[PDB]
Amino acid sequence: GKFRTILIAVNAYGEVWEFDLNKNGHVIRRWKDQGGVGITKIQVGGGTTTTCPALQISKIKQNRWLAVGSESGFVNLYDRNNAMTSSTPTPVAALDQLTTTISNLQFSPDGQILCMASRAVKDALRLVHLPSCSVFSNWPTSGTPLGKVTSVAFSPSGGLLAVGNEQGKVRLWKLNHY
Amino acid sequence: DESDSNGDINALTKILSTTYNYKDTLSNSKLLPPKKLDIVRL
Amino acid sequence: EDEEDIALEFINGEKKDKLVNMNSFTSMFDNIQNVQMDTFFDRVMKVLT
Amino acid sequence: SLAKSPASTIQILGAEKALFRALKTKHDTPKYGLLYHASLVGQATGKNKGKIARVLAAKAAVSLRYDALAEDRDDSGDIGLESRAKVENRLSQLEGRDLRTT
Amino acid sequence: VKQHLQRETQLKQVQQRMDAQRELLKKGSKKKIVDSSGKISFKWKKQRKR
Amino acid sequence: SSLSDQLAQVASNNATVALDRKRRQKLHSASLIYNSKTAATQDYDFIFENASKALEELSQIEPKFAIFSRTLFSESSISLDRNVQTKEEIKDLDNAINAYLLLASSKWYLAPTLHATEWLVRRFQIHVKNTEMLLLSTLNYYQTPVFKRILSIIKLPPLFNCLSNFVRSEKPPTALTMIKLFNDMDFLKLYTSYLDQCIKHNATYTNQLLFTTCCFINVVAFNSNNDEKLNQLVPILLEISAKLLASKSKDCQIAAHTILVVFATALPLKKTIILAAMETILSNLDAKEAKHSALLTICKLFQTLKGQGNVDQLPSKIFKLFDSKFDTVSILTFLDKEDKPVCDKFITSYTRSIARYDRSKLNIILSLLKKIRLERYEVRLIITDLIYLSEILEDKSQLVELFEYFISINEDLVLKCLKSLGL
Amino acid sequence: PNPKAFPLADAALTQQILDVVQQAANLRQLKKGANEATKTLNRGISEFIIMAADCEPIEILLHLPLLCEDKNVPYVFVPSRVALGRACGVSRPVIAASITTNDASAIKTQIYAVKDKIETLLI
Repeated sequence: GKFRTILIAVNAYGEVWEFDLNKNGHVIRRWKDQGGVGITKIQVGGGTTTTCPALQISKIKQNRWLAVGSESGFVNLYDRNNAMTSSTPTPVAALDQLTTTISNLQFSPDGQILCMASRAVKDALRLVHLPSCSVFSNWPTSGTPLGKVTSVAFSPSGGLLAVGNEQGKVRLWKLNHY
Repeated sequence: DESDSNGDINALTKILSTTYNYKDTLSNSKLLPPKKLDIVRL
Repeated sequence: EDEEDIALEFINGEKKDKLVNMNSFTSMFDNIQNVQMDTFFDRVMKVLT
Repeated sequence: SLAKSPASTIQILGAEKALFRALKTKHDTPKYGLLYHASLVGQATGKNKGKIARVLAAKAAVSLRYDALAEDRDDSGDIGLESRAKVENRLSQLEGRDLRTT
Repeated sequence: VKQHLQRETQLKQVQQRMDAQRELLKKGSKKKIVDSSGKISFKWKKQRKR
Repeated sequence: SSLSDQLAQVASNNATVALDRKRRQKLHSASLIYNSKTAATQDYDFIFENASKALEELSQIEPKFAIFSRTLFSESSISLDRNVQTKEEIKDLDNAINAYLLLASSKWYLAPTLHATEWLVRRFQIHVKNTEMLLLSTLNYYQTPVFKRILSIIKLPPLFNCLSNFVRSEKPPTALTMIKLFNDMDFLKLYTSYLDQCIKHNATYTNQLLFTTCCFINVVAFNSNNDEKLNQLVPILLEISAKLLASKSKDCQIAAHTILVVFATALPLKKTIILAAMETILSNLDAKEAKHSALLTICKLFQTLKGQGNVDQLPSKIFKLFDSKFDTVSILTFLDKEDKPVCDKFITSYTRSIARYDRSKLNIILSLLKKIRLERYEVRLIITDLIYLSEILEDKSQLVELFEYFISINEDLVLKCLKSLGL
Repeated sequence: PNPKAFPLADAALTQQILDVVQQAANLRQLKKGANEATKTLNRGISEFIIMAADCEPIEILLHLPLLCEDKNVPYVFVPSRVALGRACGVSRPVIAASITTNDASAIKTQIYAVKDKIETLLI
């Protein structure tokens, strides 16, 4: 029955603050992302979070994967266990298959799949296997009616991935391993 | 000629003579193989 | 605790494996001249790792 | 001065004559100059000799400079040695790329 | 000396405009805008070339 | 079918019967060391006397050419023709050639060897009648002018179209082209036939083994895309692995170690396959370099092994055999080595087998745990097994110390296990 | 961190730089890499010079400030080469870069403000 919320905020330049919220807002820890000049989005995944919100305080876990998606198209993937304990960390991997501006970082509830998606051009989404930190290479091909993706949503249990593009349509895919 | 009637050496030969599928299936090991998705559009 | 939580612990305790990709072996065709095959095995191991 | 100059020069530094003639009459520039007799190029073969001349020239710029200015020198040729490793690798991989069909 | 320097600036302009044309040729996702005094210019979409 | 088709068929059959003076000049001119004009002038007597001398020096250097001197280089072997002896004799003589080529594949860096095979090539027309085995045996040599000459001479059988476009080039073929070659499959089948023959004659060596294993490695490399093709390429490389294991040469077993590690890391396999592989590797493990290499390979095999029960107890006979080959001292030495290759799943299955089987080397168990770092789930599994042994086996101070170690390090998971089962 | 580059910016001035260079390269008025900066400096077209204070070794661009001193052009360092790369808009570490001259840019005011800042620091 005891936990704590840690806000993790990110100024564009590449400086990441980490406040807690139980006690009124103090700066628990501050560090500099390696590189990442134009930084636009941040997400965490693997435990529980606002994308896989748990059910009861017994179901709350501690999160493992940190993603910093930055404007030129880059993603730096971070392992919490040693990023926090080094306090000037090193990226665990860099994903730059994408080429345009980064808009959506999300994870599957497990934290096994990192879904990244840009927003400046059609066909701009890819999924990444973790902890390999390797982009998948049989999806999505040139016959995937994606369109300009703007919102990335997994579902908690069923295993669906719903992706929503600009032309006004979401689309479903179901993953089988789930 | 033939007559069929401490570690051996023919274990591999025999087991590959038996099995018909090597990229395992029965598992569903609650883990996701790299570089290949099992995805169905809906 | 619960069975899905065990599975989550399984995923968490899983660690990453440096995979193989189609052109990660030519340097041995390069240094295949007169080197000891034990050293060759060492080479393949460290190319994987 | 020699480290003061950039890479493309150290590539082209010999055949400045043909270079300037090509420039002032719009033909196509030379490529080797003095670094011909470098042993690396001396095993390269043709268009490969050109590409290896280019890459070797760049690495030569790096090594030249580091030997030239560094306040604290080991005199052991470490940068040059690893550079030679680099260009050796680039060479043999380029060589292995054959251009025909099989 | 005076005609040196003026020929110099003229050639600078020629070279600058001609490299603008080269860039026009090379690669990317260009955009042509007619700036207010009536002068053409080109802007590239935000895109990291691989 | 076309008339010219059938006639081309007949020519391919009859390409060697020195029908006419012109075709005799051509055939007899095709040869290795000499240039064409001389290779047309000179005579059988010259060739043979020099060749017999070459056999003499080669038998001096390696004494097992002697029977070849007995038969393949007799004054009769001057007299005899090939193109009229009957088919039984032909299969006989081909068997003899295969023996000679197997042996001679090892010493190609010698002008005497060059001259001996020259006599063969101009007298028996090996460069048209036993090309498959000739090229295979010499294949590990492809930067050298000897491979140049031999390629240039020989009409290449359909399985070598790469070299066919390389016939009389200026520069040696490249490993990229050779890897295309081996990436073809039926050629691999032929190569495996060749290596089985070579192993069963037990005349293998460093250059050939290194080359061929690197080639298989790059085959699974370029095949890593379409898991199907691997789903059908598994057998070939596994049987060659086993047959290399069959040898008594530590080189062969560690080559098998290599090919296994690469194939296993390039495909997710079945636990049964993996454990059988480890079993045979161990069963023919003899040398100490082989010991070290096999340890690394087994560790990697388990670590890449993924599925339900990745930490199951090692089967009985397998476990006893493994302990017999590697008593615990070797294991602790490899572990406290500073390389630290991830081997925790192997460690854990080892410990579970020890507890379920031995029940005595618990202090070795705790030492291993104090020596290597583990992960939560298998820690829970080991603790659960220890709880079983506490509830069944008589209480042991070593078991108590194990629980104490867990209490010092991660008592709370122990508490969770107790609440799952017990007070 | 390297005691060899003398003028090294802060986080604020680093931010200002890396922004101006984004918009510059977005126009393609920026030239990349140490060799090309060297060319431009000798061309006398180099508006000014950014360097990366985390290139190993550092000499391989340490040479340039010689040219900069000689030709009276501003030069600054920024502390992260991967930053400078993903800023200027390529796929690699970029130890150096230089902004060129074009009065028809929509960015003259920014470029002079920044070079005012770097002059302020350097002097």
